[PDB]
Amino acid sequence: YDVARVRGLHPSLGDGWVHFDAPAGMLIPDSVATTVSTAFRRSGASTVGAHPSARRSAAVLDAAREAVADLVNADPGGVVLGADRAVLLSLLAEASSSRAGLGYEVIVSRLDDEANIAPWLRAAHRYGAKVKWAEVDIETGELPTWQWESLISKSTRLVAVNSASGTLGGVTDLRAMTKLVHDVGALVVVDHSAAAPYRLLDIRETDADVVTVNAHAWGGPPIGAMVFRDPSVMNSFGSVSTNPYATGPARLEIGVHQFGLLAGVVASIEYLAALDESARGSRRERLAVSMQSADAYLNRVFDYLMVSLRSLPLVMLIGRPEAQIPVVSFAVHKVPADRVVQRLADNGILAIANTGSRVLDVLGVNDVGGAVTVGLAHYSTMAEVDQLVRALASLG
Amino acid sequence: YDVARVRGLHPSLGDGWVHFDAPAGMLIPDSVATTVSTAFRRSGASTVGAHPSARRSAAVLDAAREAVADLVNADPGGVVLGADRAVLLSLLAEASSSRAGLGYEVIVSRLDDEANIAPWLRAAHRYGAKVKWAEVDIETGELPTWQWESLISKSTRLVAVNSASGTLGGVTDLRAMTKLVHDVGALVVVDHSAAAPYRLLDIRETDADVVTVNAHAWGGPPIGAMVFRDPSVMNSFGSVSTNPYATGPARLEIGVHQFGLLAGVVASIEYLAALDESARGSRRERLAVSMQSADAYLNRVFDYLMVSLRSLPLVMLIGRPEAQIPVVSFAVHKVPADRVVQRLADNGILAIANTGSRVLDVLGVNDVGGAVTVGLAHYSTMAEVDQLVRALASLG
Repeated sequence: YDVARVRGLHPSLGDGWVHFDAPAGMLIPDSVATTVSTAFRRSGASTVGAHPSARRSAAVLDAAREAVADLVNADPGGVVLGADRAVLLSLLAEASSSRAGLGYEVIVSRLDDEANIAPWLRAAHRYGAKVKWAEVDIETGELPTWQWESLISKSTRLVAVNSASGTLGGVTDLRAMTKLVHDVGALVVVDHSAAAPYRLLDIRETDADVVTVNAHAWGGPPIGAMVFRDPSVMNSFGSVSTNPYATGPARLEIGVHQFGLLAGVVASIEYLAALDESARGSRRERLAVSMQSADAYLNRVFDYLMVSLRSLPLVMLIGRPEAQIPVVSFAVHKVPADRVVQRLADNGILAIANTGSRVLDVLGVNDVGGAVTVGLAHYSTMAEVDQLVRALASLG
Repeated sequence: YDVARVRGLHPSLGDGWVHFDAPAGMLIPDSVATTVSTAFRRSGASTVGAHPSARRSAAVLDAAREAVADLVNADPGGVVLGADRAVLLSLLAEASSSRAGLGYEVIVSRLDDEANIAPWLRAAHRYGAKVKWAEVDIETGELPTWQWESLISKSTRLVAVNSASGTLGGVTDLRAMTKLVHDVGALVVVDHSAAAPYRLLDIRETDADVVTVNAHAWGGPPIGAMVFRDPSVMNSFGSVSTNPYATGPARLEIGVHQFGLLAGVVASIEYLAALDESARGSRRERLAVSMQSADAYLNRVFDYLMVSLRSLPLVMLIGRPEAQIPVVSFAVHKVPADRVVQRLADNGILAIANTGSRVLDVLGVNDVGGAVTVGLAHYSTMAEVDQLVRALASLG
């Protein structure tokens, strides 16, 4: 893995800011920005018509489904594209109104992003299902595997969970959960958005019924995708398309496709596939090699960060996960998160003052003064971590 | 009005292709494409944080609200932005909850786009309201004003209607009906998306509660807006934001805003305001002048198109409205629409084989063969009309 090369892909780097704000969205690689620029200009209004631009649009749409399918090892026929994972989850929750009806139960996770909590709560409130919560362990921040047996009942119809936390960094163990949920005929919805920049999810191996990703997370355009493991499951969902003759994933797509952005999605996934310049094979094969190489490198950088954070006397790490993406939240003794973030900003360092996380509420963190969240990207270096730690050391 | 100047804003024109496919989306002006290119590259992940890119995203978001507000003479505090009018209308229908419930009536219009029909039907099934239809006059294609008094009852809670048809071109007289709707405490939702490229809707003058538009229609990026006349009505809907600290239109917005496209929206409305390059005053004032001037020109070109089509015995125009935007649908005697559209394409002319129209279905036009839809754009010329007419004359 050659971080110097990857940094070369990012014109927005070296501009006076050190980016530890990855969890809010990584920087846009030049290849993505240039693709969106040309595709927006050259893509037809519609996939229909005799003009070359219409065929370009049709081509972009197909390429985007194929690229997302490669990312999660699915079939393109199961890839639904929309503006954001949050919009797609909202659409799914509405399409699943019967599952959120009187007598049923819907499980959501205290560890999830609001995007994969709010619409399920909203559906339950509107239609009558009981909400059950998967809870975290207070002195680890993880979703313990042993709780799923008591949570899941014959009434369970929908389970919404994340593959990892974009606040605490912990990767969730869903293996037991998935079996139990399937045992009662419930739908398993996995939000892979926080982890997708770092880890490949194999929808065939994990057995999730639906997986969501958000391209914005890895420096792609703001486009989300909702991938069904079994495309047959989509015709169980009522159509929302304004085209009464729609078939396949188009049935779950509302409004004009955003072809310029979709072209950027393809390019952003190609960026992931090319992180290791030596990677050879199909796109899926190259993603595997490149993501592992990047993972190895980020593991080293993150270890240095974590050792450094532990060494800072006033820094209080929130949670401690067994497996991780390179994202960590912490508080500084008698220095509220907003002040930490402002101090960092004064030193040209960008971090996140984590605002509306349920898990942070639960851990009692937003009751002292909040948490600071930092995350690594593929262009992050050891020198940047040293700068962050020295800046944190300067605080009271 | 100077059509030569407007055509200069569209680099592809003059290459042989003749565009009469405006209803599917007009050509994207060069200025709009350039704006999206730069804004996409420069806009930050979110509106929060110390980086200049965050200020940029915040500024474009605010500017998009102001531009849309100018377009319909509203307040930016009532402007909700999203991927498409169809997504926003789906969200609205969902948030209307029991207003679409058993005991009440929802009115939809036979002349409407499926975007402003489907979500209301879906909501009616979920909650139980009786769906009633405003029907067209089978000769003129218009929604007669006299039908409203019997359609609207004390039980009416929601009325979804268009300002004009993007298939038949007829402009809908909503003056009397709006009064009647307000009289029973119902909401009026007006989809202005078909007419927006051509005529201004004044939300203060018309008294519509909610108005939707789609920037793609006039060659802007694929972004929709939903505008509330009264911010108080707006917050009586349930918040769907993943931000619990959302205020104003942000309460009704799901997902990361698409800042690059939002900048394009602003540019596209500036394009509309500058159609008459010599218009003076505020953007709001200039929109009025430029749209009036452009409509005056397009009315003459459309009149020429219409008399020409009426002179071809095989061409059968559908409807005959008192007021019309420059959009028309026609069948060709014993020639299917697909064959008409192909003959046109062979002469480098782009028209639409109309699909999915409830009005064309109800009129019997689609029973065999179907119809062709053509629409003018601000760059359309008399010479292009001649080319269309000659190609149609070659049939039979």
